[PDB]
Amino acid sequence: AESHWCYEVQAESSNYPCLVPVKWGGNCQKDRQSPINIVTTKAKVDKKLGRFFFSGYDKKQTWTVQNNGHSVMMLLENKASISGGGLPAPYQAKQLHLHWSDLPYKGSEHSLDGEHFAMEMHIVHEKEKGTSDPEDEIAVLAFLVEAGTQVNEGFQPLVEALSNIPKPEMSTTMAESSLLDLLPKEEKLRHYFRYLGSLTTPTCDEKVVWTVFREPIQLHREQILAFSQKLYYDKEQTVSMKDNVRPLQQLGQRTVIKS
Ligand SMILES: CC1(C)O[C@@H]2[C@@H](CO[C@@]3(COS(N)(=O)=O)OC(C)(C)O[C@@H]23)O1
Ligand SMILES: [Zn+2]
Repeated sequence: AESHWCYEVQAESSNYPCLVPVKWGGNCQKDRQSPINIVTTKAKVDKKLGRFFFSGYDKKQTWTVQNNGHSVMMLLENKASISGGGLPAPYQAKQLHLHWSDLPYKGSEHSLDGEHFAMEMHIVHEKEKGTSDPEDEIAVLAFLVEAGTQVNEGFQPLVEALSNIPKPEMSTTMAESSLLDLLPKEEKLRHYFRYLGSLTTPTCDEKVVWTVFREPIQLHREQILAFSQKLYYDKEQTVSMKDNVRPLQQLGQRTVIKS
């Protein structure tokens, strides 16, 4: 590759050359990529997709959050884990990060019936393997964020932290908060979509079991705008961080299922 990967917005907003998504190397040009559009009525119900069990999601922690130049990322350090959800094993939580724009009708990586949401939050987990790498080594939990006028109090520790990490490779410590503070009510997480795909940044490894929850997180417009207002892609602060979103990939021969 002849330069570092970037999102489209970065190449459009700066004169410094970088590799846009359609030009990404690694496995990014293979045929089981993510994100995708999900046609909700065409996803077949699979009875074996039961409720998720969250561990360590309720416990208050002071999380480390950092700007890695592509997004903001909470380091979960195996301090939380998941099971159920039609998953073959329990999975350990590694990180939480987001993708967003500054318009209410875009910012999500996945789309539901052709609608993008204002943001998409990803909680990345790793498989507890046995003896006997796989297509489902990583489980990413995806939550869509809808913009409105409801102040989401649970997001406030994260939103306030953002001022402190404007430039890449900066780290800060969030005020006391839980993962559940960031999510819809647990009982509303029974309905989700499931498919097999890839990581959405290079090298786009095809090792992800995806879950996209039907229920949106409600965040105030100004809490969403805090992300593009407070963060930058570069140490020079010439390009505000937003549209950190990979364009949609074809489902191809794959199947999307739902609980
Ligand atoms: C903050 C951001 C965007 O997310 C981090 C890191 C590199 O890319 C990721 C993307 O994970 S994803 N979007 O497929 O859930 O892939 C890994 C390596 C799992 O870490 C993710 O930058
Ligand atoms: Zn992501």
